Amino acid sequence: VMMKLFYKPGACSLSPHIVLREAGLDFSIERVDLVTKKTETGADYLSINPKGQVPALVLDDGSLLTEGVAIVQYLADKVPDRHLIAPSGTLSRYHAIEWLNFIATELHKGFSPLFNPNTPDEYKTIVRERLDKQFSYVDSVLAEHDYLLGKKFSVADAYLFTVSRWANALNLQIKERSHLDQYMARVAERPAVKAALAAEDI
Amino acid sequence: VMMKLFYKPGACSLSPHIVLREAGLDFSIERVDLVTKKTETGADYLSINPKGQVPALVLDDGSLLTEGVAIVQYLADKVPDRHLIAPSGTLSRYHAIEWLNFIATELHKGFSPLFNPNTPDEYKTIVRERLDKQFSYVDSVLAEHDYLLGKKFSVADAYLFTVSRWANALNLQIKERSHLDQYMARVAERPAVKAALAAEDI
Ligand SMILES: N[C@@H](CCC(=O)N[C@@H](CS)C(=O)NCC(=O)O)C(=O)O
Ligand SMILES: N[C@@H](CCC(=O)N[C@@H](CS)C(=O)NCC(=O)O)C(=O)O
Ligand SMILES: [Cl-]
Repeated sequence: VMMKLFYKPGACSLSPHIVLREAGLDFSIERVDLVTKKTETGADYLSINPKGQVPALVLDDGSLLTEGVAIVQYLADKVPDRHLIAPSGTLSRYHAIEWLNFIATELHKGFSPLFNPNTPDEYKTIVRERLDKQFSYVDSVLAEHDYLLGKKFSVADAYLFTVSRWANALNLQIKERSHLDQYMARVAERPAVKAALAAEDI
Repeated sequence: VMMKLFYKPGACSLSPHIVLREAGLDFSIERVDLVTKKTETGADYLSINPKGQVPALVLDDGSLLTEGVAIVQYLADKVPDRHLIAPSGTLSRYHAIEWLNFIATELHKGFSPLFNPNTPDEYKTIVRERLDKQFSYVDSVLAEHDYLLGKKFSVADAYLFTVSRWANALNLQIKERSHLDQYMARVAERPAVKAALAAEDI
C-alpha cells in the first residue's frame, strides 16, 4: 500500500512531512484532530496510534511506525541515493542520531509546558529561559557550516526547522540567534519545505 | 586510547554504563559533579562536554559522543554477536529506535520537571499523571514478552531499567505495574547490571 502520514498542521509531524518530500517517495497525508482524536475522514485515531500522537506513518506493509526520530531515519534509509542522513554504522550516523535525540528531548519536549494551558506564567518563564540556552547553543553550531550536521541538508534539519517554527510562533527570546535566523530563511526556500507547508495550509 | 564514560551515580548515564558492561568492551569511567561541573579528578567538565550533561562517551579516537540514545546504539553496533540491538536496515531496528525515542522523550524527559525544585506542585501533579499512563502503557507491552523489544534483553532495557529506578525513588503511582515490577526484578539480577550499580556505589 502507499505510505500515509498522520499529521497536524505545524505540529512535529511537519518534520517527516518535509522528509517524505525531500525523499521523492509516494505518500498521502491524513490530518488528525489531537483533541478529539478523530481524523479528517472521521476515523477513530486511537485505534490507529494508541499513543494518540502525530506523527505516525503507515508503512507499505500496512504496519505503523511512530516517533518522529524513527520515522525520519526510516525514510532517509529508504533513499540512500538522496543522502538525507549518513549511512548506518558510520560515526557520522551516530552524530546524526545524537542531534536527532537532542532536538527531540531538549527542544521538542522542552516546549511541552508552553503548550499546556494549565501551566502558570512563572514556570513558563523558566521553561523559556532554558529554551533560550538550547537554541543559542544550536546557533553556535550553525556558525560553523550551512546545516546542522555539516555542509549537507539532512533529516535533522527538517526536525530543527519544525521546532524552530514554534520558537518564532511563541515569540521566544533567543540570545544568540543570528546564524539560526539565516539558516531558517534558507531552509524555508527549499521546494520540499515550501510544498509541505502548502499541503498543510500554513 | 580506551573509551571513557562520564557519569553520575543513578543518573541516565547508568544506561550506557550497563551497556558497556553487557558489551564486554574495554572502557573506563569518570564521575562528574553536575553542580560544580568538575569531574572526580578535578577536571573542568564543560571542557569535555559543553552541554554539561552526562552521559558523555569519549571514543578511542578522542572524539565526543553525547546523548544516551546515540551512545547505546554506537556501543551495541560494535558487538553485533551479542544481539543487544537489531541490525541496521531491519524493520526491527526501526522499532528499537522507536522505543529508544519514546523512553528518551516520554519517560526520561518526563522526569525532568520532577527533579527540579523550581517546578510548582500543580505542574508536577500533571507530569506524574502522564507518567502513570506512560509506564502503564509500558507495562502492557511487558505483559506480552519478557523484554521491551521482545524475547531478548536489549539496550532499550538498559534505558528503561535506568529511568524506572527513578519512578521508584520518586514513589511514582503507576496504575498497571505488575509486569513492569517483575521485569525490574529480572533485569536487576543480570551481572552486568549489578556491576554497573556497584561501580556507581549504589
Ligand atoms: N515522542 C513523540 C512525541 C510526538 C508529539 O509530541 N506529538 C504532539 C504534537 S507536536 C502530539 O501529537 N500531541 C497529541 C496530544 O494532544 O496528546 C515523538 O517524538 O514523535
Ligand atoms: N538529552 C540528554 C539529556 C541528558 C541528561 O538529562 N542528563 C542529566 C542527568 S539525568 C544531566 O546531566 N543534568 C545535568 C545537570 O543536572 O546539571 C540525553 O538524552 O542524554
Ligand atoms: Cl505522492
